[PDB]
Amino acid sequence: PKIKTVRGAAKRFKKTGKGGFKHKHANLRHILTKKATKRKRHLRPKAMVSKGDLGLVIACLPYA
Amino acid sequence: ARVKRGVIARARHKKILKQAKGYYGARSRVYRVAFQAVIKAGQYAYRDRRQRKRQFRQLWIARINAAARQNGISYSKFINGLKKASVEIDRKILADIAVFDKVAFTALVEKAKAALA
Amino acid sequence: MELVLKDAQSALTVSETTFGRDFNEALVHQVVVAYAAGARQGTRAQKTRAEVTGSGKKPWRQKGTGRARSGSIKSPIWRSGGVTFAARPQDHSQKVNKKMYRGALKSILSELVRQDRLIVVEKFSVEAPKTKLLAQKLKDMALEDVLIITGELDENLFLAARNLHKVDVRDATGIDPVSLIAFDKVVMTADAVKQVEEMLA
Amino acid sequence: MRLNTLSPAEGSKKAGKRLGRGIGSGLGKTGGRGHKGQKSRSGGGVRRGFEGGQMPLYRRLPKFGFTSRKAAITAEIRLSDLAKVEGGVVDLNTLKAANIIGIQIEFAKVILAGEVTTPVTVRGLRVTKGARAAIEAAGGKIEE
RNA sequence: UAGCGGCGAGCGAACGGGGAGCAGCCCAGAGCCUGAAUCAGUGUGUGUGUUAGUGGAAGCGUCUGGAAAGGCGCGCGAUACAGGGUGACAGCCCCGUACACAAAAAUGCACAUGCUGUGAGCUCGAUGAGUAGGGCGGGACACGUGGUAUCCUGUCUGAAUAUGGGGGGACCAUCCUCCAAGGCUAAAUACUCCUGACUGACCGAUAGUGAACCAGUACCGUGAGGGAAAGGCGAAAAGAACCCCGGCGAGGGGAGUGAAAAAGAACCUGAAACCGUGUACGUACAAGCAGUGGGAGCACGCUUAGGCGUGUGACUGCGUACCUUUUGUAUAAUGGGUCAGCGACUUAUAUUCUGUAGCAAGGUUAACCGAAUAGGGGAGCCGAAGGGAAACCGAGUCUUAACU
Ligand SMILES: [Mg+2]
Ligand SMILES: [Mg+2]
Ligand SMILES: [Mg+2]
Ligand SMILES: [Mg+2]
Ligand SMILES: [Mg+2]
Ligand SMILES: [Mg+2]
Ligand SMILES: [Mg+2]
Ligand SMILES: [Mg+2]
Ligand SMILES: [Mg+2]
Ligand SMILES: [Mg+2]
Ligand SMILES: [Mg+2]
Ligand SMILES: [Mg+2]
Ligand SMILES: [Mg+2]
Ligand SMILES: [Mg+2]
Ligand SMILES: [Mg+2]
Ligand SMILES: [Mg+2]
Ligand SMILES: [Mg+2]
Ligand SMILES: [Mg+2]
Ligand SMILES: [Mg+2]
Ligand SMILES: [Mg+2]
Ligand SMILES: [Mg+2]
Ligand SMILES: [Mg+2]
Ligand SMILES: [Mg+2]
Ligand SMILES: [Mg+2]
Ligand SMILES: [Mg+2]
Ligand SMILES: [Mg+2]
Ligand SMILES: [Mg+2]
Ligand SMILES: [Mg+2]
Ligand SMILES: [Mg+2]
Ligand SMILES: [Mg+2]
Ligand SMILES: [Mg+2]
Ligand SMILES: [Mg+2]
Ligand SMILES: [Mg+2]
Repeated sequence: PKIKTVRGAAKRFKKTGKGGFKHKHANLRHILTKKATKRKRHLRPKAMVSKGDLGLVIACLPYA
Repeated sequence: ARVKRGVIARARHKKILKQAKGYYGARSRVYRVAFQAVIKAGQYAYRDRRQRKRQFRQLWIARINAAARQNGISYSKFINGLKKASVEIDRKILADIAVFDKVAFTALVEKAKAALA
Repeated sequence: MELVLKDAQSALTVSETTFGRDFNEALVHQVVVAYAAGARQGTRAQKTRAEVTGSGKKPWRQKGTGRARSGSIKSPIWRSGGVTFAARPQDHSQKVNKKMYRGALKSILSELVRQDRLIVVEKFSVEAPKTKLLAQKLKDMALEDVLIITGELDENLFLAARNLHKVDVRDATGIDPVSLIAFDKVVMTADAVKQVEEMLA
Repeated sequence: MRLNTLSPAEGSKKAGKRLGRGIGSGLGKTGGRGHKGQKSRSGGGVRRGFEGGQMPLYRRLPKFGFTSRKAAITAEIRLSDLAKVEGGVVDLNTLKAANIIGIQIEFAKVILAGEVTTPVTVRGLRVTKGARAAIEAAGGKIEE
């Protein structure tokens, strides 16, 4: 039968033009008042999944 | 496509038990034991093709020593003498001559002595 | 290119891409292996430990008797037990890319030509559905082991050929790769050529 | 060429591994599974994404976005597609008929991809700046 | 995929598109014309299936052999060379097979027709209430109460009546669409205790059914229930008349049959463990994984000597089995009494990578049709475009008021 998407992964990663994955930074959900504005600024933009983690993400998203 | 193994297996066991001929008890009768016996036989044999070259040289030396001492010189000096005389006859041949041509062996001792004198 | 007609001493104009191309052996192989596999019926099975008859009773208690622990009288370790990876009916057919199919045919026809195994004639028929007549015609033509390919089905010819083991008859529409190979010679009528050509673009 | 003189291309039918068939084969005994532990077992191994218990990467990180139902009925058209429609007039219908966009597409954009070498009349389609320059260069027409 | 989801593990649509098949009716009612289409039960007719059957081509010589279907020679049939049997392998010996045929009787299905019954078309009507809706508790919908439409209802309630009502995923307006609370309906779909025919890169007696065999037996169990082992003389019984030892034994030796008894009924082949008789060599002052390296002697063959083959092995150097598990095992750790047979990385579908082949900015079709491994079918899928959460812009895009 068809492989099943790990559906929670599919709500956190998106495949980019050269085959990597973009994702949202952790730590910008709450407990924000104490966090420097600088630090939070740099968590806003999306980031790329690291080399160590691509195997894991790709395993979870066979149809990405 | 069901495969029966008897013909192949039988040939395999027979090839081993044949190499176990002469061995005692289960070693020449019972596959499991014969197989281990044939392996150990190869192991020793591998080992002993190296050892054989050691034991024979050890034999030659011992006889050269005896024949050298009969002519009044020790193996070690006899060898040194021959080396200094540029004599290159090896120890297999020297041990043969020690036994079969006592007069030539003595002549070799005189050549050794001269080169040491 | 042009194919010399055996006894009309005439020529027939055919596509060089069909009858004149190089032999692609790997291509031909894949299609004939696929054809043979497509002929498989695939009907069989054996019984798993689940399908052998008997009950789920543990043959003896787990500890204490000194026997190896057991669990099922249908264990595949056991005589009368299930087959570990028991078989099921399977479908052995393979996909062959349409283009790889036609390409294979083209390569085959081109070797036949190149090996002088392809023979072209205007007509090929017999006057009655009598095996003896076909046999006779074949002797006169110095043919024995042969595939006859005609433009339209010919009934007499078909019937006359059926009991001849070294002979098969076929309309252009029904040719196949392994038949084109499996006979010494292949005889085709002009019409059959004209139709095979159309078929192989 | 006979049924017993055909062989496959070198390297096209590599042989399968067969584990557990003795020392010489190189895959005997443990069958390349090493010694013990979960991964050596029949049926043994952990699921996709499992990291040992640590909050895994696809839970560590936050969800983002929503899905636009509109994106899915919106298609892009290449310049190379404009000649492939029968009639030199490009509409939603025309493009559907020529099998370039899906049947349920309700909006489309001609983008600068490939080229157009024939006058075309695009209509009811959005056109990118570049594409408009390319379509018009080749004598074409754009209209709402 | 969209979604659902301790948004975990998992669960998983529909719109729309391609196909198989296709069929539409009745009541909620009285009149008029009236047995008018339809269905069913059923007589008769023809047709045609099933349950017995009938015919069904063509070879002889020679050699080997116990026997010819085999070898060799020359013939012949074939819409029949599918298969089986026959003293070894048979188109032509036998049974068949291709093809052509056949039913007194019962029965299937079909058109036709009689019959009892059923009612046709017409006009004017009528239009499903404890229902829809709602509160409470549950359940079903991919949808777990969620912002949750739709469905069912255990409990309490409860409408409007075509100027009316439902739905369009909370809800409202607009618009579009449909008409609940009555019923029937063939095909395409699911299956195989059974019957006939045919087939298999399925098994071939520890396999294949548990069961090739008097097996759901023997046997076990109070019972539910559990549940075996076990095929092969030979072409033909020609299955050994007769004689001898023996208990009017068992068993054997002759005779005879047979190609063979190197087929004698425990019967084809007849492996291995295991046990004997015989011969060669060694062995009763000698210590250990039993071999290996050196090596006398004896026996037996050579070569016609040549200090070589084979068997044995006094004496001598070295030498603590295998598997497993371990940092490490001669280990006094595990496992195996031995032999023979069996016994463990498969299969299906997804997915990615490598190798290989085809075609190439294209590649490929799926169900299905089929002229059936062809051809048709391009519904789809992947790819040639990305960026952005998205609208959207697009070789760019996003970020930000804007980016050096
Ligand atoms: Mg926030
Ligand atoms: Mg022996
Ligand atoms: Mg050692
Ligand atoms: Mg079985
Ligand atoms: Mg096809
Ligand atoms: Mg494999
Ligand atoms: Mg292990
Ligand atoms: Mg470990
Ligand atoms: Mg491990
Ligand atoms: Mg399409
Ligand atoms: Mg499902
Ligand atoms: Mg449809
Ligand atoms: Mg239709
Ligand atoms: Mg006959
Ligand atoms: Mg015989
Ligand atoms: Mg109503
Ligand atoms: Mg309702
Ligand atoms: Mg909320
Ligand atoms: Mg109704
Ligand atoms: Mg049946
Ligand atoms: Mg059995
Ligand atoms: Mg047997
Ligand atoms: Mg008797
Ligand atoms: Mg006789
Ligand atoms: Mg006798
Ligand atoms: Mg016997
Ligand atoms: Mg003694
Ligand atoms: Mg002792
Ligand atoms: Mg330890
Ligand atoms: Mg040690
Ligand atoms: Mg031990
Ligand atoms: Mg033990
Ligand atoms: Mg064994």
